[PDB]
Amino acid sequence: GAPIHDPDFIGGIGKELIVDNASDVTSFYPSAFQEHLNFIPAPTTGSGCTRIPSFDMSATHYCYTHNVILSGCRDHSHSHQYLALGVLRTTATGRIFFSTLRSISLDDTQNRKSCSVSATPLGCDMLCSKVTETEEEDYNSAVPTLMAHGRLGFDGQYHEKDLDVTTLFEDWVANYPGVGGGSFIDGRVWFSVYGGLKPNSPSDTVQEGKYVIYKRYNDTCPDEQDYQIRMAKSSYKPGRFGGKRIQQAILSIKVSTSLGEDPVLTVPPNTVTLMGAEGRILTVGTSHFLYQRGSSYFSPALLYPMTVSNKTATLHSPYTFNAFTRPGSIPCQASARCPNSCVTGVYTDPYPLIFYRNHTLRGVFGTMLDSEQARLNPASAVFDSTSRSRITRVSSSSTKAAYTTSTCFKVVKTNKTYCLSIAEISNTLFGEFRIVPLLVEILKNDGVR
Amino acid sequence: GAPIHDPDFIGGIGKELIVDNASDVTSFYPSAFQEHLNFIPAPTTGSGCTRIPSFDMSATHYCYTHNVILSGCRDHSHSHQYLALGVLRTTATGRIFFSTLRSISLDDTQNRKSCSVSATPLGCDMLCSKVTETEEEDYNSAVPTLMAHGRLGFDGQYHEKDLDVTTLFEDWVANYPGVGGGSFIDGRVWFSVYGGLKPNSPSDTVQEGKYVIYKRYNDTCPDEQDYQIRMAKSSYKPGRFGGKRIQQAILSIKVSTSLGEDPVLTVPPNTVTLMGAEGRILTVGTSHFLYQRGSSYFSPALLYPMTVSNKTATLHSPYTFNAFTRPGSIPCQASARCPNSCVTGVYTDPYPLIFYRNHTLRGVFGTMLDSEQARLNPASAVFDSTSRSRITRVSSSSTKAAYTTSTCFKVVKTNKTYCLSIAEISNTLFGEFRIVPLLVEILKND
Ligand SMILES: CC(=O)N[C@H]1[C@H]([C@H](O)[C@H](O)CO)O[C@](O)(C(=O)O)C[C@@H]1O
Ligand SMILES: CC(=O)N[C@H]1[C@H]([C@H](O)[C@H](O)CO)O[C@](O)(C(=O)O)C[C@@H]1O
Ligand SMILES: CC(=O)N[C@@H]1[C@@H](O)[C@H](O)[C@@H](CO)O[C@@H]1O
Ligand SMILES: CC(=O)N[C@@H]1[C@@H](O)[C@H](O)[C@@H](CO)O[C@@H]1O
Ligand SMILES: CC(=O)N[C@@H]1[C@@H](O)[C@H](O)[C@@H](CO)O[C@H]1O
Ligand SMILES: *[C@@H]1O[C@H](CO)[C@@H](O)[C@H](O)[C@H]1NC(C)=O
Ligand SMILES: *[C@@H]1O[C@H](CO)[C@@H](O)[C@H](O)[C@H]1NC(C)=O
Ligand SMILES: [Ca+2]
Ligand SMILES: [Ca+2]
Repeated sequence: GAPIHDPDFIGGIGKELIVDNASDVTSFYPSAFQEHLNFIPAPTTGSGCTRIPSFDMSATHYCYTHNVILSGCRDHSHSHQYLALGVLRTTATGRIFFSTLRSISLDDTQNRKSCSVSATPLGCDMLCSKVTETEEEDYNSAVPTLMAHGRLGFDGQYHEKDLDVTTLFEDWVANYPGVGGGSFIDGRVWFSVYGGLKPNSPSDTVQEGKYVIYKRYNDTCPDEQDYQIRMAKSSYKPGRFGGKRIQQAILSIKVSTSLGEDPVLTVPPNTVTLMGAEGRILTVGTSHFLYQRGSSYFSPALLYPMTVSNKTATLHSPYTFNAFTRPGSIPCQASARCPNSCVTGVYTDPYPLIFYRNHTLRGVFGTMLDSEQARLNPASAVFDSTSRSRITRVSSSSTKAAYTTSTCFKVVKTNKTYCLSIAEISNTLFGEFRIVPLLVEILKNDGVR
Repeated sequence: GAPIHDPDFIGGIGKELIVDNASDVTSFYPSAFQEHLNFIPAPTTGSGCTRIPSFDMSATHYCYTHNVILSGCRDHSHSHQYLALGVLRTTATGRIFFSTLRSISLDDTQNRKSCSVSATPLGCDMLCSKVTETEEEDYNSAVPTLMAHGRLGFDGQYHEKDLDVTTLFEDWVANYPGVGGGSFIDGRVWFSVYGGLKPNSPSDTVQEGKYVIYKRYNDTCPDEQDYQIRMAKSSYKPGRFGGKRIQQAILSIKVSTSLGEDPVLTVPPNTVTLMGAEGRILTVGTSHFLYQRGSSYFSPALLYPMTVSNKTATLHSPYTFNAFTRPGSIPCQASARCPNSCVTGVYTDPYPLIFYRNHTLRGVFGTMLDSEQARLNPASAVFDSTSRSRITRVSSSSTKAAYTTSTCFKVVKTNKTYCLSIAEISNTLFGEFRIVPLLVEILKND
């Protein structure tokens, strides 16, 4: 009942779970979906949905949030944001369960969207955008998107303060949290953000001519160099949003009793980051990572190493997991290998699981959508730079998915590793999308070699 | 003031759809699920369910009803009944859709259960039982189960009258509507009913020793006759309800502005009917049928021809569709071939579809649970006495199902035949049971 993970988990949260230098990475694999957790509420109505999940867990507690629609699941409809603070516990038999300490349903008149959450010492910090217009309409409006920093504390109270986006995002026409969780580092909470830049603004101008090409493993693009460069450059300005540059950014905010205190926006050079997209900032062991959704031409899961310098951050060449692809519209489908202009893909994050002894990330766990173009066929597996382990299908090849966010941990008492995969899924005819949490133990076949 | 279906369906409701004496019956088959109709409301909550569907459609309108549970789907928790009146329509494109014109959610303190609906000239008639105890407790309770006759009129108003069960069901310890739809015939509404009889009552005395054995096509039971007869006789008094005779019956009520007017309960002899169970009264063309759920040892889908005369009914030797089996617990599983005592099975009705020129029925459409023992794998198809056509699986093999009820009709304009299949189904990670309407066109390999 204590407001902290039960003793069995103490010391098994947020660290490098598996450190192997010999044993092959893909030798580890997910077992069957165990104890179907019930900490995530079902939709309030039978005709509504729960969508856009965000999750983050510290050494003492976890934070979770999702958006609820009462009728249908159309983005152009009123919504309510559900937010919860909880901890990991075990029953007398050892059964793992996520216990909620506090939760709140923000049912006011504000229209919060694309919210990300982070577990901080003060509770559960949330970054949301507040809008009344459509996304395409947002990028059409020169002014930035309103954003707010909120927090559900251990005392159950929720507080929030709107950020001064006029100045904070002066060079932006649209800006949203990346949905994936944020991370607490050196007294500040760090959230991945993305949106569009005001053409010719100081921020835009500094990105002119900047781009980067990430190639697939053992599958080079046939297009001529001059062509790829031309297309790579154009990937930052897709036709979907009228040519505005879609930019990746990182927002850090001081964690204290004053919400929204001293926000600082960092915009990495596009010679490192690809087109802006939904994302997540996470800390595993002593390393920090920024996951970026493959909304552009690059299909394999990206994990940009992230370093912190006071109130700002720096991203380095990303880790890539070639087999951990995502579905997308042509010419940016899962098998794509050439630079192109598109706004597709889906959020399916990879969680750092296996590392070398020198702390270099080697393998990750995640629930990919095993499909070429359509958003369907969710499947959990362990991935390394080029391969995929034995998989565990979430349901059927028909199952539709919109988001999957995974976080792994260890039960020190039994020394077993588990991975939680939260997925917004739906069946061809069982209603709208709804968020479902799944747990799997990470196994290792020894009778193999 | 029946709103009437669009002129495209006129003459295409409640008639013999396919008349053929040459073509192999199973040469006709369902196409892919043409559409996902929206006329059936989803559960009110994300953690609740909608269950026990009933449907019936007459020449001018259709009637539909289902039970709603707020939390979970435990057949015990408090529940409200949803009832609707609507009509068939088509968009300019010719897209078929069911339009609900009137509906009501009965949310009072009374627990209506196992309700059946019927489309009458005055609207939508509903027969329900009202209970304050489990089924087991009811059967152990000497007094009859309360029942009411209600109606949702074209004007949107709902009126209901409790029947005098103390007299009407004096020989019964428990009684419920068959869930399947009822039918309007000769000025009255007819509902299949089932329950248990009071031992030694007049109704029970007349059934004493009566039984009937229906055999599976080319799958003869090896048991010695003496043994088969003894098992058949005991199948009417299964252990599940303490040896009470589970009886099949039919209740007809005069359709008028006065609900529950002049009720008459017919109890067919058990030399014709098997153990009482859920069922439906259907009318196709000038013929009437009683579908009886295979809750006993007989697996193939049953359709007892039904004729009526002055408030009472008479059932005859049934049509049986050997490939249209249903899952059941052993020893009464889908493949069972011998008389046995059990209370299992599931409601999956067959709709009369293909007839001979002489009006004898030869083929039906239905969504069976393509399983041996577990209630899983709903699949639609056309069936004749021995075979099954190409099928159209509803979802996955692991999909659970609790009821399927089908009704077919024709779009006279395009002369195409379609079948509506309503099914209560659920899939592992997507929540409790939910009733979903499916529509398929009937095609032919010729
Ligand atoms: C603020 C916003 O509109 N978020 C939406 C994003 C963006 O439209 C997309 O990232 C722009 O490229 O797409 C989704 O994640 C998606 O496709 O499932 C739904 C989400 O609600
Ligand atoms: C009145 C009643 O209890 N009806 C119930 C029937 C009866 O139990 C059975 O037909 C006769 O005993 O079983 C179900 O169809 C079932 O299999 O789940 C549920 C339904 O609610
Ligand atoms: C297996 C592996 O990763 N080897 C790398 C090598 O590719 C890289 O060139 C070198 C320099 O950093 O570091 C390691 O040796
Ligand atoms: C194959 C076939 O239909 N044979 C029919 C039979 O079904 C029917 O009962 C009988 C009437 O006496 O006439 C024929 O024998
Ligand atoms: C579908 C089927 O099996 N039909 C056969 C039939 O061809 C055969 O003439 C008869 C002999 O008794 O046995 C039936 O079972
Ligand atoms: C860790 O060891 C691997 C072994 O190949 C090597 O590739 C990698 O560069 C090393 N990383 C560090 C930080 O030493
Ligand atoms: C219709 O024809 C079939 C087959 O010829 C026959 O078995 C059946 O008895 C006929 N029905 C009537 C009412 O004559
Ligand atoms: Ca704007
Ligand atoms: Ca009783």
